[PDB]
Order: sequence, then C-alpha cells, then structure tokens
Amino acid sequence: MELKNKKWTDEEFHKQREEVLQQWPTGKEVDLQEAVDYLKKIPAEKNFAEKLVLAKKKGITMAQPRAGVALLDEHIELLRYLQDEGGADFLPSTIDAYTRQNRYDECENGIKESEKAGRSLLNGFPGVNFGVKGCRKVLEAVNLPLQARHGTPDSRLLAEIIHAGGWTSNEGGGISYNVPYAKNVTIEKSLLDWQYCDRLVGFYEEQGVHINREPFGPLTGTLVPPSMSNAVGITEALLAAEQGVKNITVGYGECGNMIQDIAALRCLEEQTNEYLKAYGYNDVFVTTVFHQWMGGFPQDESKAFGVIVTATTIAALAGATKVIVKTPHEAIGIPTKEANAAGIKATKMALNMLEGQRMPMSKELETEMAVIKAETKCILDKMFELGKGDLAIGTVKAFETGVMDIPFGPSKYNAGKMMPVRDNLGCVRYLEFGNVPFTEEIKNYNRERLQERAKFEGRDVSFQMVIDDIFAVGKGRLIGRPE
Amino acid sequence: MELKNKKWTDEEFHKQREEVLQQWPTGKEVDLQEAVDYLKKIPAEKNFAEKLVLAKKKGITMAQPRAGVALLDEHIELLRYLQDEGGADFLPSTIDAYTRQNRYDECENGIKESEKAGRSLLNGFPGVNFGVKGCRKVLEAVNLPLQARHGTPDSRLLAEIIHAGGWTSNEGGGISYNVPYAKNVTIEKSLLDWQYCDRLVGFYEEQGVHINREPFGPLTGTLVPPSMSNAVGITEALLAAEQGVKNITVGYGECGNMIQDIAALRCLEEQTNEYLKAYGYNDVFVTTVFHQWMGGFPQDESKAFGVIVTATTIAALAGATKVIVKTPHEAIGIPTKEANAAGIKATKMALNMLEGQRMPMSKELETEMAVIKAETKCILDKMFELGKGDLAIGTVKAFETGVMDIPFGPSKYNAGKMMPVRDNLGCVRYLEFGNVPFTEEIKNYNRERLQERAKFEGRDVSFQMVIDDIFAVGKGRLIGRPE
Amino acid sequence: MEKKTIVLGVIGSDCHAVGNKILDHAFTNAGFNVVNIGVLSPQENFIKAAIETKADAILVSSLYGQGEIDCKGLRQKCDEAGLEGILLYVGGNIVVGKQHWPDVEKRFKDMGYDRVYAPGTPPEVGIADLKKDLNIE
Amino acid sequence: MEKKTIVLGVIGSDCHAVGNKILDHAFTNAGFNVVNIGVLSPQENFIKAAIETKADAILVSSLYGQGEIDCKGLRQKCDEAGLEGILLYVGGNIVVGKQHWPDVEKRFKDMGYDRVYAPGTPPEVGIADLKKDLNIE
Ligand code: B12
Ligand code: B12
Ligand SMILES: C[C@H]1O[C@@H](n2cnc3c(N)ncnc32)[C@H](O)[C@@H]1O
Ligand SMILES: C[C@H]1O[C@@H](n2cnc3c(N)ncnc32)[C@H](O)[C@@H]1O
Ligand SMILES: N[C@@H](CCC(=O)O)C(=O)O
Ligand SMILES: N[C@@H](CCC(=O)O)C(=O)O
Repeated sequence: MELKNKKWTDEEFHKQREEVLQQWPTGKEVDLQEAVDYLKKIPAEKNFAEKLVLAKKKGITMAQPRAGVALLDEHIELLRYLQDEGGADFLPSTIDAYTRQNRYDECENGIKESEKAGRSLLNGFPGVNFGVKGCRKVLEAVNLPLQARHGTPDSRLLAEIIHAGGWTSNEGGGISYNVPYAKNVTIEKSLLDWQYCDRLVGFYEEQGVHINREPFGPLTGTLVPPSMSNAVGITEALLAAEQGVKNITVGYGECGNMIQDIAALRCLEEQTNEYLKAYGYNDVFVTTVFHQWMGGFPQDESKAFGVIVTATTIAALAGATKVIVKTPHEAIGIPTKEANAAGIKATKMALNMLEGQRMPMSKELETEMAVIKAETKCILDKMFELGKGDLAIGTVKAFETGVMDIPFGPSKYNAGKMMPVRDNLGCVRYLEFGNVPFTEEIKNYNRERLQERAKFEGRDVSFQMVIDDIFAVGKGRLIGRPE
Repeated sequence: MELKNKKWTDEEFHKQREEVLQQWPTGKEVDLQEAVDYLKKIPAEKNFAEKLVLAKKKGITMAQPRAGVALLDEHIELLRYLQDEGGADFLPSTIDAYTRQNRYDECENGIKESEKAGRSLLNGFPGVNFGVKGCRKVLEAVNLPLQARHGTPDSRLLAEIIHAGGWTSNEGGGISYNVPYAKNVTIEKSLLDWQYCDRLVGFYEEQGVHINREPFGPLTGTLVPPSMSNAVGITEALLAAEQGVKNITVGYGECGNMIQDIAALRCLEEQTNEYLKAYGYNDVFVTTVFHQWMGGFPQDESKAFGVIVTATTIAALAGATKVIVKTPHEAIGIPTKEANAAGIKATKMALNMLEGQRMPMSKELETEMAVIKAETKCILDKMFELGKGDLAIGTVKAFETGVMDIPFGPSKYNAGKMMPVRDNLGCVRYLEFGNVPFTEEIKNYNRERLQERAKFEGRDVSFQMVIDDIFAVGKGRLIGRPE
Repeated sequence: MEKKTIVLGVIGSDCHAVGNKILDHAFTNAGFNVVNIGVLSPQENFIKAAIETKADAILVSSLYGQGEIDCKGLRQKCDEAGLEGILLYVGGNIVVGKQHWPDVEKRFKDMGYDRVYAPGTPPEVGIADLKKDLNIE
Repeated sequence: MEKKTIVLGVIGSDCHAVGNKILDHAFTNAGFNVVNIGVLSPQENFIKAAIETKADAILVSSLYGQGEIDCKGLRQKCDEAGLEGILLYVGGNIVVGKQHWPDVEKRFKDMGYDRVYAPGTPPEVGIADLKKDLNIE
C-alpha cells in the first residue's frame, strides 16, 4: 500500500484484514460482527474510553500499573490482585517481547517453559497465542477496563485479537512503537501498520463501539526533550483521528523538573486539541497520561518510593487524567504482584493526599509553556512542509532528515544526531541540535540554560554530563552533578 | 519570679541556675566554664547552628529524623545507623516522656527494665539521667550536629545537661512545649521556665558559642490553622531573642494543601524576620523547618511512603531549611532503625529529585499569604494590646481570653473553643472562631471557603466533618469526604 | 442500649488527647455515661473515679508506648479498692514499637486486663465488646 | 592489549539500547576494539561477528528478562563454529524478576557463560574482569 494520511476505505481495510488474520491460527477466532455485539455488552465500568470521560468530568487522576505473565490463570490472578489489593483504576495487560516481534513460535515455547518452571519465563502476556478466547477470559475475570500495553511495530493481529477480546484500549503508534522498540522497520511500514490499528478502532466507532487509543509518550524514556516527545504524540493523534479514532490519550514521560513537566503535559493537551481542530477533527475526546520516571531507578526500595511519589505529585498537580505506576522492583526485574500493589498503593495515596490540587499559573510556567509550544511548532511545521501538507509522508521525511530525532532510539531510521542534557534546574534541554529545525532564538535559549549548569558545576557542558544524567536517578538524584 | 518580656540579668539567671542544678544529681556534672571550652572544640560540621547557616547558603533542605531509646549504647548504635545507613543531615535525640514530666525516678526504673528486657521500654532517651557524661558520649560517637527533641514544660535541667553535653540545639518553647504536652502547667510558669532555656543559650552566645533554638511549630499536629501556629512560633522567636538567642529555626507542620503549606512557611519566615527587626533584634539568623504530616498515618507501609514523600515535596518546593522525617511505622509504634532509615532515604531521594526547585509565585499563593499574614497579625496585635506592649504577659492573657487557642490541646489553660476544619481543597480553616480576634472580613473568607465544601459534599459543615478530617489520612486520603 | 458507666482516661505521663476526645464522643453516643479523667492520669485517678461513680468498666487508653510499665498493677489496686471483677480494657499503642500482637495481648491479659486492643482499633469495636461483656447487646 | 576485540550486543527480541551505547563507549575508552552488533541480535549474529573479527570475547547483554531462554546454547554454537575457549560474558537483567543471585549465576554458568553479572553492574567491573581474563591487566 502507498502511505498517505487518508482514511482507508472500507474495501482497502477489509482486504488488509483478510491477510492479517492469517498470521496466526487464533486469527480465526476474530469475527467482527460477533465482536461488536460482545463489545456492546461490556458494562460502562469496564469500558476504557467511557471511564476516561468520567475521570475528565470528575477532575481526578486515575492510576494504572503495568503487568503481565505468560500463563492465563496466573495472569488473571495477578490482575485481580492489582485490582483488589492495589486499588488500580485501570488494568493493563503487558504483552511479552516475542509477541511484539511477531514471534508466536517463541511465545508458545515460553508458555511451555513457564508451565514447567512454575514461574513466568516470558516478560509479558502472549495475547495472540492466547487468542480471543483467552483475552475474553481475562476481561471476564476482572471488574475494570483493560488496555493492551506493549511496544509492537506490527500490531495488526494483536489489535484484532485484543479488541475482539473485549479490551477497550490499545496503546501505541507508528513512531512510538517503532523507534524505541525496533532496529530494522522503516517508518513508512510502521506508520502503515499503525494506520491499520487506528482504522480498526475507526470501524468499531462507526458501529458505536468506543475504544481508546494511547500514543506512547515517553519513547526511549531517556532524557527526551518535551518538545520532541509532544511533536510525536500530536502527530500520532492526528494520524489516528484521520482513520476515525475518537478517544485519544496523549502521553508524556516525566523528566523530573516539576514546572517543565507540568508545562509539557499542558502544552501536549492544548496543542493536541488545537491541531485536531485545525485539521477538522472536531469530535475527538482527548485525555492525558503522565508516566512516572521511565529512566533508570535506584535499587533501594525506599528511594524507589521517593521517585514514585514525587512523580505522582507532579502528575497530580499537572491535572493528568491517568498516571502509570512504577514499582520498587523497577531497577531489578518484573515486579511481583506485591511490589506492584505497593507501587499502586503509594501512588493512589499521593493522589488522594492531593485531591483537586493543581499547579497555579506562574510566569515561570507561562515562559516554559511558550518555549515548548514554539519548539514543538518548529518541528511540526517542518514535517508538514516536507510532506507537502501530508503529515504521514512528512514524518517519513522528517526521520530521513533528522528533523524528528529520538534520543538513543535503536531504529536505524532514527538519525541519532540530537543530544539532550539537563540544565542547572534539571530541565531537559537540547545540547546538540542535529537537524532539529529550530530558530536561533530557541537554540540560544537552550544554550543559555545549559551555560548556567556549566558555571555552577565548573565544567563545560558535554556528553559526559549526558552520561552522568543517564545514571543520576539510579545513583540517588535528578541531576548528574560531578562526584 | 515575675514574668516580663525582659532579658534576665546575670545575677537572676545565676540564682535560678543554682536552684535548677539541684533537681537531679547529674546537675553536679554541669560546669559552665568547662562546658564553654568543650563546646568550642566541637568541629563546625557538628555544630547545629553553623550547619544551618551553611544549608541556608546552599539553598538545600536538610533531613532530620526523630529517634531515641532508653540505653546509652543502644541509642548510639541507633543514631549511627541513621547517620550511616539513613543518610541523615542532622541528628536528634528524642527524650522520653518521663523526663518530660521531670520524673527521673521513673526514667531510672525504665532504664533498668529495658536492660532486663533487651529492648527499650522508654519512648526516648533519658538525658537527665544519663547526664553530661552520657550526652557527650553520644556526641563523640557521631559525626553530625545533635539536637534535643522533646516536649517538656520544665526543661531547665535538661537544657543545662544536653548543652553542656555538646548538643548544639534545643527544640521547644513556653507555649509549644506546654499546650500540646501538659494539662496543669500555667502558661506563666512555662513561659518563665522557657525564658531560662533561652537565657542559657544567651549566656553561651555571649561567650561565642553558637546554639540553635527551635520553637515547636506543629503543636498538637491536628488541623492547626497556619495563622494560629505561626503566631505561636513568631511569639516564641521574639521571646527567645529577648533572652539573647541568635540562631532560631521556626517551624510549621504540614496541613496538606501544597499552596497553603508553602504560603504558611513563607509567611512564618517572613513575619518572623519582620517582627524580630521591628522590635530591634537585628542579629538573629532565622531558618525554617517543615514537619511531615503530624496527624494520624495510614498503617499500610506503601501508603505511609505516599505521605512521607508528598510531604517532602512540599517542604522542598517551600524552600524549607530542614524537613523532619516520618517513617512507615508511624501508625504502629516507635520505628525500628530500619523503618527510620527507610523514611530518611525516601525523604532524601525526594529532595535530591527536586534539587533547586521552588514553587514559583502565583496569584493563588499571593492571596493565601495575604490571608495568613492578616490572620496572624490580628492575633499578635491583640496579644501586644493585652500585654500593654509586653508580649509575654500578652501571651498569658491571650490564653486566658482565648485569643490564642490551640486545637485539641490538653492544657486546661487552653480555651478549647476554636475549631478547625478543612475546606473543599483541603486547606485547614476556621469553623468555630471562639475568641480568636478576627475581623468580619477574615471570618467571611473562612466561611466562604467552607461553604464550597458543604456544597460539594451535600452536608453542612460541622464537627462530624472535623472527625472525618482527623481520620482521613489514616484511611487513605487528605479530606474526610462522606463514606 | 441500657445506660452504664465507664471511666475513660490516658495513663501515666502520656499527653495524647485526640483519641480521648473521640472515644468519649463515640461511647457517649452509644449510650454510656463516660467519666473522662483525661490525660496524664496515674492509676489512682482511674480507681477514684470508678468508686465515686460506681463504674461498670475502666477503659485505659495508652498511646505513648510506656503503658507496658504504667499498666502493671491496676487490677491489684482495683481489687484492694473493692472493685473486684470490674472490666478493665486497655488500648491504643500500648507497647514501644511494632511487636508480634499475640505476644502483647498475653502480656497485658496476664497483667489483669480483660481486653487488650491493638493500634488503630475503632471505638465501635470496644463498644461492641463492652455491650457484650455487660450483657446488653 | 594488542587491541583486543569484543563482540557486544543485546540478545533475542530485546530492544534496550542505552546500556549498549554506554558499554560500547566504556570498553572503547578502556582500549578495546568493540564490534557492536546492537540490539535484537540472535545468537548467530554474535557468532558471525566473532568469526569475522577474530574476537577475544563475546559480551552478551540481556535486559528484557527472557535472556534465560535466549542465552541457552550459545557456548555449543560457539564450539561448533570453531570458537572453543572464547570468553562469554552475560549481564544486564538476565532473568524475569527479582531472584536470589547465586542461583541465577549458577544457572548461566551451567549454560557455559564464563562470567555472569547482576542488575546494576558498572561497566568498569566487566572491564577489569576482561583485562584479567585476557591477561592484559
Ligand atoms: C529505559 C527502559 C526502557 C526503555 C528502553 C528504550 C531503549 N530502546 O533502550 C523502554 C521504555 C522502551 C523500555 C521497554 C521495555 N522494557 Co525496559 N527498562 C528501562 C529501564 C527503566 C532502564 C534501562 C536503562 O536504559 N538503564 C540505563 C543503562 C545505562 O543501563 P542498563 O541498561 O541497566 O545497562 C547497564 C548495566 O545493566 C550493565 N550491563 C548491561 N549489560 C551488561 C553486560 C555485561 C557483560 C556487563 C559487564 C554489564 C552489563 O552496564 C550497563 C551500562 O552501564 C529499566 C529499569 C531500570 N534499570 O530502572 C527497564 C527494564 C530493563 N525494562 C524491562 C522490560 C520488561 C521492558 C520490555 C521488554 C517490556 C516487555 N514486556 O516487552 C520493553 C522492551 C521491548 C523489547 N522488545 O525488548 C525490565 C526487564 C525485566 C526483567 N528482566 O525482569 C526492566 C528491568 C524494568 C522492570 N523492572 O520490569 N524499557
Ligand atoms: C498527634 C500525635 C501526637 C501529638 C499529640 C497531641 C495531643 N496532645 O494529643 C504530638 C505531636 C504532641 C505528639 C507527641 C508525642 N508523641 Co505522638 N502521635 C500522634 C499521632 C501522629 C496520631 C495520634 C492521634 O491523635 N490519632 C488520632 C486519634 C483519633 O487516634 P488514636 O489517638 O490512635 O486513638 C484511637 C485508637 O487508638 C483507639 N483507641 C485508643 N485507645 C483506646 C482504648 C480502648 C479501650 C479502645 C477500645 C480503643 C482505643 O481509638 C481511638 C479513638 O479513635 C500518632 C501516630 C499515628 N497514630 O499515626 C503518634 C504516636 C502515638 N506518638 C508517639 C509518641 C512516642 C509521642 C510522644 C510520647 C514522644 C515521646 N517520646 O515522649 C509525645 C507525647 C509526650 C507525652 N508526654 O506523652 C508514638 C507512640 C509510640 C509507641 N507506642 O511505640 C506514636 C504511635 C508515633 C510513633 N509511631 O512513634 N504526638
Ligand atoms: C517499560 C516499563 O514497563 C514496565 N514493565 C514491563 N514489563 C512489565 C511486566 N511484565 N510487568 C510489570 N511492569 C512491566 C517496567 O516497569 C518497564 O520499565
Ligand atoms: C511526635 C512524633 O515524633 C516521633 N517520635 C516520638 N518519639 C520517638 C522516638 N523515641 N523515636 C522515633 N520517633 C519518635 C513520632 O513519629 C511521633 O508522632
Ligand atoms: N508502551 C508501554 C511500554 C511498557 C512496556 O514496554 O511494557 C507502556 O506504556 O506500558
Ligand atoms: N517537638 C518534638 C515532638 C516529637 C516528640 O514528641 O519527641 C519534635 O519536633 O521532634
């Protein structure tokens, strides 16, 4: 197929569907006519899109963990624990990494090994292998909405199965579930395959079935400048809306400076709404998700709580619709159900200690929001120019030319030229600009911010600072200070 | 002695000293000549006053736990752990409650019983009984400054012993170590007895020895409005300065609304400096301490961390010089050294995650500060009016007439008329004013704020709401909402 | 519920007052005559109040941790006072630190307390136990 | 010494890339020739690169947890490839979840790994072990 930012026709989509469902025998379990009626019978309390609307109406931040294991009963047991003992507002199912690479043969092997070992040897739930019948068992066993959380460049079959499975949200997008999660996949092909996932939600919404979509904001979770991360989310929201998506959660990964973070999340929500409306998408319901610190954690569990709850406080004060919970086991391995519920309990307690509180406007905040929107607009403007009005083509070309460039992405289609580093107050800034198309004024403000750190630490700003920042939180602080 | 807000003469103070030192045989270990030379040999790194000056200069928040047990070696081992494994910046020694009531006989029994049992049966360190020799062994075993933390209406002997013992800060004051901590001590007597403690620091300062004093801000720890708490600390700062105190940490207990809390700490610091200067004390070095949530804690340890770390974030953004650390054992009992190091590590991580960050000014903040300063001025103004210019006499009369009224204080000299309650954003407000001398405009604003709560919860504001608020945090949230 | 009298206080050198206020409120609201002797109360004050008011029970609150010391002996003084079989309850945060609760309950029951309560005990629990114990549910 | 060569990669279906960038930089700075095959690397890519570059050691990073599956068998393919005696290192977050480390270490040594590293291992440790093992300290 040729890539264009245009809604796929019904015939186009069906033709692709018949090919996708053949990629694993559980594809045979997907019946759209049957799935629509199943979906319509799920109570509103278990519909992710409808519960987001309620949370926005109530002014509350909802808490959602990450969770998944190889075997079906164990996976349900785990979700039930997070629900019941954790107090989760939303439930995930975290998909294993073989699934994410479309290796269902390896999924099956790992299911077998997990059965023998009595513990999960997969780092997540093999949804394709468990099929629609398994994903339905999961939904039926819990009392909260379910979302597929993962990181899959070609997610078409997974999406068909989890949504027919009654899972009413799908996370991801053609940039955010490519560049952080892949090496060899072109940006053209991941955008085409994510148009499928979005078009599938479009179909369901045309039938009156409401299903949330959530672009993955934090990307590599490693010093991503807010303006670069927001440009990706806004892009993914626009490309989703063109295929008919109506309920979108845009996301942002904590950088650590509270004002920068709140500015980023507000700019993200505002510019996303602004762009959708500017391009004629006038019926899209937009929510926000704040992810707690997605870089390296401290191994000490008490220090991990220091990270989890300061992150939550930022989320709370930002007015985030949703916050994704980290656990005291983050530095070490996939959390036990206990460690996970500790994360959720700590998180929800912080939220409840901050009920209705918001960060008030300040000059400091105003200034930072203006920086982030201008930066973001530089990028987006360039993308539209390169695509000659077509944002999907513009994205392909932006990656080809370093206009969009994600720090530390493994994708060979990512330039890897732009270098981020923190300033003296811990805000993430641009150290090296690469081909990111900023004006001199924007570039000079980043340099000015960064010189204040050089002066204070008595060393030139440098890649060594970057490495220090990569290690800082695991070593007990935000900023990679010398010694 | 007659109570007047006037520095004691050397002769007056010496006469009192010869009386005080006879109250327990350890008083014979106090030699002021020898003690000044001992104190001057303490390195600056172990002097509480000096280190606070350093912290102010660096714009960092320092973390201090609470801690104390009955036996000397055990006590030392505990503090060393908190220093080494916890990372504390200042060390306490929390005095047991028998000492606080001057029952050294019971201390002694408790020391023997603890030896026999292999664990502390006292809820603190009996400094009078351990004497100057023991207090010095504590100091010599650690590498951080030491402070006596307690709640003692008649602290004169204690103060002579811990200061001669090399501890370079004493917490307390004539109001704050009476009303939350005693039932039958007149305000006149505790003001007089705290004049002694202040006067002793004054002596030491006259000799070139720097010693910190810290009025106890949180009082009963139970919904104390910022303006009532701040009036008490400002007063104790003024009364200490009159006796020659030169290094003063004023304190505030978290109420839980971040803007109210940061407004409260800034108003406290600013009005303390203003009042000191207006009354001619021009060489007083003032710092602030923020106490993490002093009300009932949740029993679950993960939720406890939610409270500990949210509280720290507020302290951090407030620019508190010091933060007092709570532990995950708070709801249950005196923390083990491990629970305590956990609280300190979580706290210090949060601080380090927020390095250099401050709440920027906003309209909301300026409005709250204006309310707080105004309320506080109303009270102080009346106090000076009642004392005909003498704030100490005015304090006694304020308590007699209920101009100053501390919620839930056990003191029978406390009116018990004023009643606090939270508003719809969790700010602590005045529900019943009793004899607190506010203008109608000030009362009206409190009423307006509370009505928003009534509207939202569907019930009139009431003492039932007060009870709900007293239990709310232990049941998982800041505001006692219906259910 | 049929009216009965209890003495309520906080023992020894303990000044915690908020729980006392709430316990008074809740027990009063449940139909008891609460004789509240308040904070910082030695054994003798509880006993005096019980006799003067012919109390059915004595509820000893101890929050500060030293109640393991302060609570020893009350049953004996009550017997010497002519209060044999009076109900003796103890609750709050009655020992120093987190301890294995079955150990603590046995320690205080061996001391002569009828009922021993762990941290965070709701008033309603003691109200139910007290009604049952006085055969007035 | 004499520029020693290592193959460095991330095994299996694992896409984590930051550790890899840092390991590359640190070992390069310590004087090694780093042949970095990058992420999502199957066993056969480690072996091919080790053959072509006559590598002295293969450093297998595994962060995503399924390394316990993925890592099985490398030693035998290496021998079958004519790389008997090659040094094989494995580290990162090599099992799913928090586990008792001596048990984990044992399991991978049993797989034929010369050295096995726990979460949070500083590259300097691997650099010191590798210089020792290659007798170039
Ligand atoms: C950043 C991050 C990500 C980013 C990665 C972006 C990218 N492409 O690089 C994103 C958000 C995309 C992500 C994704 C996922 N992640 Co991740 N991630 C992390 C995180 C938070 C920090 C990793 C990091 O970069 N650290 C900084 C670098 C410098 O250090 P490092 O990677 O630890 O490597 C150092 C050391 O380990 C050591 N080292 C490593 N290898 C070797 C080898 C030798 C021989 C030696 C001497 C030393 C050594 O030296 C390195 C350099 O200093 C960790 C948790 C943590 N550490 O707090 C989880 C973590 C590694 N992620 C994890 C998982 C589960 C996933 C996913 C696989 C989820 C899933 N179910 O599919 C996906 C990836 C999909 C895939 N196909 O693999 C788990 C692994 C769980 C386990 N083993 O039990 C972790 C531990 C989190 C957790 N607790 O669950 N993640
Ligand atoms: C507020 C507070 C204070 C305030 C008290 C103000 C006042 N005068 O009331 C201040 C800050 C002044 C303070 C002081 C000190 N405190 Co204090 N305080 C608390 C705190 C934070 C909450 C207490 C509270 O009011 N809760 C709310 C009320 C409604 O609940 P409650 O008091 O628990 O009572 C309820 C239940 O226990 C139960 N209940 C209680 N008794 C009984 C009896 C029966 C028969 C029944 C059925 C039920 C029952 O029902 C009650 C009513 O709802 C607790 C910790 C916590 N719980 O989180 C520590 C706590 C009680 N304090 C403690 C201590 C150590 C002290 C001091 C003694 C310090 C010292 N070393 O000297 C001093 C007091 C000096 C003295 N002479 O006693 C410890 C006790 C440690 C232990 N037992 O191991 C605690 C547990 C904190 C800790 N974890 O270290 N404190
Ligand atoms: C990308 C982030 O997702 C989380 N994550 C990844 N896989 C799981 C799992 N199976 N269970 C819980 N959390 C997980 C980790 O906390 C990681 O760092
Ligand atoms: C007043 C606050 O001080 C703390 N506190 C009281 N006494 C001790 C002690 N000996 N050790 C540690 N913390 C203590 C409690 O956390 C309490 O609520
Ligand atoms: N996009 C996923 C990443 C976590 C994972 O890799 O499992 C999320 O936000 O949960
Ligand atoms: N004023 C004391 C109260 C704690 C105690 O009661 O020991 C402090 O701030 O530590």
